[PDB]
Amino acid sequence: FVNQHLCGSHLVEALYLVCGERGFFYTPKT
Amino acid sequence: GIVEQCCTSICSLYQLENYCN
Ligand SMILES: [Co+2]
Repeated sequence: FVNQHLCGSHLVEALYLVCGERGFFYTPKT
Repeated sequence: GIVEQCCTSICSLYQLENYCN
């Protein structure tokens, strides 16, 4: 796999693909 | 964190895998 430059909604699409069925937590800085 | 790193720098799918449940 290649490295990623991912901002905004593009990151949660990547998380979705990686994790699939497992689900994920999206936890940005405040 | 991961969110910021992927955006300001780069990140791998393997790093992202750490946020799976
Ligand atoms: Co865009």
